[PDB]
Amino acid sequence: SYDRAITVFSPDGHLFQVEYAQEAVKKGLAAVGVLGSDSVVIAVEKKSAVKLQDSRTIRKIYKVDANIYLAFAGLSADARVLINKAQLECQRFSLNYEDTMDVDMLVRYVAGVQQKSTQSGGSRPFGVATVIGGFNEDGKPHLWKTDPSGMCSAWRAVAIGRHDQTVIEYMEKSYKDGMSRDECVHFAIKSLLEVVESGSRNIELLVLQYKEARYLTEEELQKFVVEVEKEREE
Amino acid sequence: TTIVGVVYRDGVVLGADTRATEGSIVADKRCRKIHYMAPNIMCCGAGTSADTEAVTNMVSSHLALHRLETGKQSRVLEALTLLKRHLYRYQGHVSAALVLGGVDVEGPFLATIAPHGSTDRLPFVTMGSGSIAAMAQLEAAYKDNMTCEEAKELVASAIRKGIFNDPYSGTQVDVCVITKDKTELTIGYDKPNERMYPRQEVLLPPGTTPVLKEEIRQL
Amino acid sequence: MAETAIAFRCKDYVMVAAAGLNAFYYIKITDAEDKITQLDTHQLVACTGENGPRVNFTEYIKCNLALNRMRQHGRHSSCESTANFMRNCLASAIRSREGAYQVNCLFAGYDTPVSEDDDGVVGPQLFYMDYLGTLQAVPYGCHGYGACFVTALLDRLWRPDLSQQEGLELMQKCCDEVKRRVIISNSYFFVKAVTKNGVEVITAVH
Amino acid sequence: EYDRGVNTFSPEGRIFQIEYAVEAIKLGSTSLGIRTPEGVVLAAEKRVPSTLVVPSSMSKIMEVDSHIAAVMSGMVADARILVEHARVESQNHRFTYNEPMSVESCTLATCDLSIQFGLMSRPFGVSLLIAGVDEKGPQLWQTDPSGTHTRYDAQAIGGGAEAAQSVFTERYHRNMTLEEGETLAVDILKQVMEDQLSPENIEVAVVRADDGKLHMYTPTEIKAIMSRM
Amino acid sequence: FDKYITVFSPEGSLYQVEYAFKAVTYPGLLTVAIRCKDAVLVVTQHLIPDRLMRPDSVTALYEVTPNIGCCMTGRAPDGRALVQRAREEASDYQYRYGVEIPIAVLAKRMGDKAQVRTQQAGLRPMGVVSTFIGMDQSDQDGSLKPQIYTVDPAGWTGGHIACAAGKKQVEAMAFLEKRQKSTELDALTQKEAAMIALAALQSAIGTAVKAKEVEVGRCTAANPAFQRVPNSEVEEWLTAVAEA
Amino acid sequence: EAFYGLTTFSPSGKLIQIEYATTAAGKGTTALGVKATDGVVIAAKKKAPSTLVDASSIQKVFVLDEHVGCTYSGMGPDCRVLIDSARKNCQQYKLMYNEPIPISQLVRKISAIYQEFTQSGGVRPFGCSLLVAGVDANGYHLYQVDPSGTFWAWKATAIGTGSPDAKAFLEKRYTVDMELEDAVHTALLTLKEGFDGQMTSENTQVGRVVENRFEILSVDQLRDYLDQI
Amino acid sequence: SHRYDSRTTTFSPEGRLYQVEYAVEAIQQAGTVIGVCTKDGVVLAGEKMVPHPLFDSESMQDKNTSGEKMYKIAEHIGCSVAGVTSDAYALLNYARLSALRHQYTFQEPMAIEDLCRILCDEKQLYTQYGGVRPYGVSFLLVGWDRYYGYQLYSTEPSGDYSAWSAYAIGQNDQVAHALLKKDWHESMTLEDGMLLALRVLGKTMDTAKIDLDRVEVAVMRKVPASNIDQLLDPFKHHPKTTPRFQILTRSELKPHAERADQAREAEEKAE
Amino acid sequence: SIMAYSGGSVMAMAGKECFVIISDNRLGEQLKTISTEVPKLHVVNDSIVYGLTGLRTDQQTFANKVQFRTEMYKLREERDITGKAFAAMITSMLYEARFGPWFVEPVIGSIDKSTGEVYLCATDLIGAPCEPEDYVCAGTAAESLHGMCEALWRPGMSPEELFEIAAQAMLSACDRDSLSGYGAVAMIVTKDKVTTRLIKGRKD
Repeated sequence: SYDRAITVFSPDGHLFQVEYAQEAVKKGLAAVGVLGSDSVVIAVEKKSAVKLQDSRTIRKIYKVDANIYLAFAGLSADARVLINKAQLECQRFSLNYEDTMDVDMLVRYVAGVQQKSTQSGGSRPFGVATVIGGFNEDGKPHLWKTDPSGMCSAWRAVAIGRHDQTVIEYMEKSYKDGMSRDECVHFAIKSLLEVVESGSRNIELLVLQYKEARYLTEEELQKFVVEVEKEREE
Repeated sequence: TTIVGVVYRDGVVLGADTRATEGSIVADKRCRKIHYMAPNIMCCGAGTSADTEAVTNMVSSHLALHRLETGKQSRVLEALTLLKRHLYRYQGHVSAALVLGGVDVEGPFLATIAPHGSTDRLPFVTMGSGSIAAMAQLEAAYKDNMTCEEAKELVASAIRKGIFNDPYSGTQVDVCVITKDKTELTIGYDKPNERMYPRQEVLLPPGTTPVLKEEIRQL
Repeated sequence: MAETAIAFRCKDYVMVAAAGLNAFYYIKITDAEDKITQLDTHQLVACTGENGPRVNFTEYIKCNLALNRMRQHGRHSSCESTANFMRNCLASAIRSREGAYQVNCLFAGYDTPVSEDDDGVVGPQLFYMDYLGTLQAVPYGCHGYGACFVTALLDRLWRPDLSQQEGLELMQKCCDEVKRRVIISNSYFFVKAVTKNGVEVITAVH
Repeated sequence: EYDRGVNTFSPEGRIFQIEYAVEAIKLGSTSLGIRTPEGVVLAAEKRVPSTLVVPSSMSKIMEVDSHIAAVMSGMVADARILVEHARVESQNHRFTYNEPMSVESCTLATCDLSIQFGLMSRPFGVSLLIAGVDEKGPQLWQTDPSGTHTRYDAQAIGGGAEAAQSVFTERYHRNMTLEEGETLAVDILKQVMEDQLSPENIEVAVVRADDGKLHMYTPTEIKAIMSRM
Repeated sequence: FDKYITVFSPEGSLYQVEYAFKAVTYPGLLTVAIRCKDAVLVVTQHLIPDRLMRPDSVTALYEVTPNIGCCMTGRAPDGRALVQRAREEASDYQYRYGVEIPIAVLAKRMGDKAQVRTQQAGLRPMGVVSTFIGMDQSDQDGSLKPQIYTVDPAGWTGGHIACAAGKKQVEAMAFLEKRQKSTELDALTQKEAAMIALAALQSAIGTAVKAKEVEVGRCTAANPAFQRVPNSEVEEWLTAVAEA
Repeated sequence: EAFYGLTTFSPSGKLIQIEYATTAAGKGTTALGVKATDGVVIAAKKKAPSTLVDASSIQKVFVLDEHVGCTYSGMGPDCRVLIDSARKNCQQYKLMYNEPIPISQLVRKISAIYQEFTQSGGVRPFGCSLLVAGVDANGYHLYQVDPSGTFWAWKATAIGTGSPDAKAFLEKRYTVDMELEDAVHTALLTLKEGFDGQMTSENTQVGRVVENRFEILSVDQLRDYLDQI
Repeated sequence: SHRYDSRTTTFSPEGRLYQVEYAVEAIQQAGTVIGVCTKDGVVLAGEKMVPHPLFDSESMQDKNTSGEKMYKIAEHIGCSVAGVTSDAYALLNYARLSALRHQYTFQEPMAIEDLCRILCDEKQLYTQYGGVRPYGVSFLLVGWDRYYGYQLYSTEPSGDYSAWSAYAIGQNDQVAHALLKKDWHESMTLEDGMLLALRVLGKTMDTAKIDLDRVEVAVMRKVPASNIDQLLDPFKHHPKTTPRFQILTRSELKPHAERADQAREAEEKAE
Repeated sequence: SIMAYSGGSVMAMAGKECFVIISDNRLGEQLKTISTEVPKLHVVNDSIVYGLTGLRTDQQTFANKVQFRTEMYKLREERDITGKAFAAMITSMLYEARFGPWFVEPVIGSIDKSTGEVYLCATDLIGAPCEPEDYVCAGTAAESLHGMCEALWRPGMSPEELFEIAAQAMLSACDRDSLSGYGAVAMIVTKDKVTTRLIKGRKD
């Protein structure tokens, strides 16, 4: 088997392959997560809406288990692999422990797969950050992020992809605890529009409440984009 | 099953009966038990039909391949070694029992391979459930430097002893003659069993059997 | 064999019943182990045999179905799919190191249009499986010591077009015959049906 | 950077990837450890990248076992791996010998995973401090990416380390109380941190000699330390 | 970048294989082989400059099987290794088929072995030219015909009537081509052949050879086993060359 | 033990090692093939380096099975690899289906081996092209396989050195009506075009697919065709 | 040997994977393929290479299983490839087995999007593990399943894939996209899609008329089911219609190509 | 016996440019009948049909393996498998499993579409073929089916005559086998035409 060492320290302490995976995640589409009282909101940029892509709904927020949902930024195909692994892990877990996987457990599994790939000979890192959101089987909502180094962290709100840090600086200023469902969706839409152009056909947005996951219809979303783009003039 | 080989002045004759049983029922009255192995080598088999077919095919194929590598004619002793090595490895579980006969540059070559992978090169041989009956006609009549006809008659005679005395053997005698130049296989060299009452056409005219449904489909 | 399961399918439902008994040699532990496992919204499997196998087999299927429904954006597998997956899993096991899953199933489902494009079979489906991975569509079937009493009773009484109510009545005669004639107390039966509207538990029969 | 394979020695007798992994530990958040006869103290700069982070989630101090804690500096994800192995090893020890693993034995078994690189593409870019209490009383060790453990009485790792080894040299005596230790810990962090030291910005834990159990200071109890200074 | 690994150059050539051919001539030894009607001979130089080296200990002639000799020309230890592999091949073949490996098959298998080293990276091609000689039974009459098969570092295998490898392999060949326009080489006698071989060796290396500076190997229809020809008899051929 | 790939994409999208292998495979001597209504002929130059080579021992045309043959250009020993594998495949197929492998399936199998050596680690591609000619239930066939692993059915073609010109000359003389006597005549005429020196039944080899079998012409049979050109 | 490793699965400094970028360059060199997803079927129209007069047919007995650009993966799944042809055949064989393993296990047709994920997982692998080069191939898959109806995906060497209503891979894909943008709509017949597929294909390869010699067309559509053998499994349901992948003979395609000359003559009148 | 557990019998016979293959319909676990609507025939293509007998789970498994193989064949090869290949293939598959066999016993009928040459082949469970010219058969009622086919079968029958003697034979024999019955399904296969017929039998 090919087991050359791909990820290695350079002189000044850095792991270039991991810095470059992270560069691939800064080129990816933005995604944003917001945590309210009883809701997690995951919102992602879509690439645009060319008249050619299938008008059948393709989700860019992925379901990992009943209770857990994952957005990503970076290489689509890497992401798809991570997600399949995550999906398969949550089932392995149900199957071993009967209980459903806590979100944090799922996140740690994923981050470990990411970390593992910065240290496995033969492989480059996944060039993927993830936002992961969901509720445990105790009504507590969570929101996490993984980066390609394999580091995860829980957040009250978060952004990944292009201009992540512009968006995170924005959100630090505004964000309050104990938002409502509707204030969450607002806050997420607001935050995304810091970097996305229109709010028309280039935002998918998912709302997670204990035991109920629901994507905004393109209509429900547009009442929120007007309600928000009208608040950006001021 | 009764197979037989003899060496004669110019070559080898093999012979076989043709009854393929299953259990105590004749599944096929007229199967071929004399397998092609090479242009100058044939095999007959006895034992477990499936094992015999697998093994001869495998070796036949290997020798075909080996013949393209080497450009030469297959040697009967390569055939034999491939067979015995294979059978030996399966410790009898591959219950093929072969008579192998060919003619190579070194002359006629007749041999038995037993399922455990022993060989015995000899001037006449038998295998199969009919083997003892047939062997007795060979011991009684074999001689060195038989003419081809002498050899065929004797091989047929020996196979008839199995056909008529072994239950597992029957129908008719097939023989194969192998000379340096060519391999002439002759099905029904002896047919000593016609049927003695002509079949009685039982008349069953269309619509005789009650049908419930029918689907026809054209092509 | 100690725990009898029964099923049959009419035009608009498939109804499945299975004995609560859980035993340990002769010691009756409960008459209330539900051995009818719902696998999906319109698919359930009445499964009989030792808890070990029965639970591991059913939990495997239930997971793999669930997995596959993720990796397929929320779409329900057809009942024939699921049954073939179960069959292949059983079958594979009889030639495995571990050995046959000693369980016998009735797999019942109701197939609804999965989309606008689905030209597929609509309605109730019922399959008889055995631990070796035999798999046969049947209009009714049974496993267990009562299996034969009931099977002959259904051959007598079942019609393809029973109402949901005639079905409860008929299932009750089935359960009752198993109590009348099997030495093993199958005192309580769980009963469920699948319809266009999913799995309903049925408490009117036991 | 792939010019030299990863098992290569420099002309000074150092393996290059090890020296580089060490360089990565100087980019890390400062962590530190103080042996006292009353117990050990670990303290870490959390160094969160945002107020939006939930600080419990960026846990630079980790229970290895009831009596052992570790605190990393460098690549956190790499540290999660080592601590998972320590946890497994510490628990295998209880399993097998029905007693708590010594702290040294634990540190060893965590270095036993760091030797492995050629297997692991590269070394872990992580230094741990592993405080604990066993039969020989409170103890503090340091792993490096070399795989070389080293018992210490006080130590820092991270960007701080040089400034914090100044302060230990002056103020650390082998005979301080657990409260004077807590205090010196938090002092050092105040001095070397980038940010303003607040009760959420840091993480403090102690393994007390008396019970031999590890307590993670809540933000409250860390204020109770900042109080007296 | 292509000069050091077994990938193609832009001209479509494998440098490391070409350079392996230079390893064949680098030692400065020449070998010649030749078949006559009922024998085949291989003559190789056997140079022992070191007075203290033990002549009988160094050789480029090797029994592969009793009926196949070979002469390796080139990097000696690479030759020794091919011989081991040949030997293994020959022995695995006897085990599998119950018969001694025909020499054209052995050559072919050794060409396969070499070819592999030219297509899989990081295995150095063996820098030798292998020359197997032996008799070969015909399927028509059962008569033994003599054979010379080479294999080279590219894996190119060939049968020959006569062949030279090593330093001045060109001037040796040129001499034999020239002597093949006169006579028919497969109608010669083991003597007339050996004379031609020895004369070709002498022409090429620009010197007269003595017996102890060559070593000669032979197979004959009469005695098919491969045998080192004794010096007495090589002396007599060398005498027969200087005269006529 | 080298497992990295040697063939890789280059900034224009080309796989350069494969272009070079293709260059190598057109440096052989000329081989060509002509399909006809009732057979196929393939024919190659055997340009022996010297007269001292036993030309009987040089094989440029090969039986793969009773019904199918090949010849090749470019590097002989690379081709010997392909031929060995193709012979095996023919036989594996008979063992399975107890029929002869159809040429289409055979060539796809060859194509696949070539492709593996364009992607698998450690190996360079094959530097030879094949013609494969044979007869199956779909009739007579003639295919070219290149080192890319690409293959083409042809009615006539030529690989190796004189090949552009040989192809040009086959374009003229080829007719869809052609019978096999004329095909051979055309094949041999086409070789002769770019042949330095006399053609003999020694320095040329010819294979024909006729009826249901492939055979390499004897020197006797080939001499009768070379007396009519 | 490690000095000579070209490090195919490494990132470059902008998080780019060069071997995958360059596989894409290889694909933009390939014969154009157009796909158009209607509601009566899917159409693939591809540029064959220029037909030398000495090319033969393979004389295959089944005309619809493969052509030069178009291959059937299963009864319900077809594809067309652009890029390194031999890589295609490796993958195509993989996709065939996958679809049939799915059918082994579940006894129903694999859905198009799962076949597609399987395929692209196989590609993604080579961009991450293994130190060899990626598959230099782009599919257009088409087919029909009960979940989503007619579908048309396209894959890339990275392993990403996307669903489309219409799309193009190969040579002048940017140009062909722009032209499908303008002329695709949601309510096309099959004939309309076949037209659109040819108008675009003929517009990208710069021909006055469509050059029947240089064009292959395949269609994936549902047709009446013939071999309902219902006495043989009584309980099994057999749908009235079933998907069929069809490659058009030169003659079946002649009308549709004339009809696209006529809508290229009637678009040079307005000018 | 494992080969008898699931019950079922199959039989194929040749006529002039046609064959009939026929199965009974029962599926059992020993003496328990589970279904009376389980014909054991599979259609590979217009010219090949086969039946399996033996342990039903293995019939199912193996038939599915055969359908993978055959569909794969048809894609790779772009033609229909022929009965000789088909039977060789099967034999191969069964023999792979020689040391842990599939408990099935296939019975294959086929007709070359051109010629009209008819090929029957039955195999034991490890894949020894039996390629007679008349009729082959397998399953629980196999002794009796040989009885009947010997008696009734003659050379050069036409589809109809051949159907009648196939059906009488399958039914007469199945009426003497506890594990086979509930009438039969039969496919008559000519060059031009396939005809399936469900035949009425006893309900015991």
